[PDB]
Amino acid sequence: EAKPKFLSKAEREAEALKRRQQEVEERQRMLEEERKKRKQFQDLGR
Amino acid sequence: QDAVDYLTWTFLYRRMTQNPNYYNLQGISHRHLSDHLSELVEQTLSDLE
Amino acid sequence: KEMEPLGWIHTQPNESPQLSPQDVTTHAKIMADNPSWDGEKTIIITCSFTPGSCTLTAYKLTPSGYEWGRQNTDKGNNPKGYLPSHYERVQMLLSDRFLGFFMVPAQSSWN
Repeated sequence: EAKPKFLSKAEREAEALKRRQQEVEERQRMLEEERKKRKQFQDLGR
Repeated sequence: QDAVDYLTWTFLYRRMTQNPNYYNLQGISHRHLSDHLSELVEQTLSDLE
Repeated sequence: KEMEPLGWIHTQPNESPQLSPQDVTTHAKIMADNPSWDGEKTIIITCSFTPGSCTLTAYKLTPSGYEWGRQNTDKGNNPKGYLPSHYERVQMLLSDRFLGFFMVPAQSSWN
């Protein structure tokens, strides 16, 4: 919030790992959504 | 923690919220500011030790 | 990796009122070969060298045109089964408010 707390290096790297896992999960989800959209276009044109 | 609090008094800390890139910072967010402060203080303490 | 492909832009020696079979088949082939090329966001931008001017026109490939291009194999000027329903015009405009950049090959040139 306002006051900046201290974070140990282990906690910081764990948080970074969690963030990167989150974003890779969201990237995979968006890739799957793109696959769904592409299938929709393909079977609409087919 | 008291070291970070002490840094919260320096003029440096004020500018790490308006001109962060000057200090190798990558964001004015509270996360970024706290992380940079912790890294700097830890580096200095390690070197002193 | 932060931007989404939007198609391709190519020049034309002279203006024509329709998207050519060559352009449609090339677009369809690229889209079929590469899954990232969504057929609803990609387009073709044609720059035609009209007398003392460059006329820019934007075209979008409909699903019927996508199927016809992906199946076609004739590279002649008038292949069979090409119809004006395969493409549609999409709104394109210029802007002075932001700047884009270029990306060229590393080891060699482009031409």
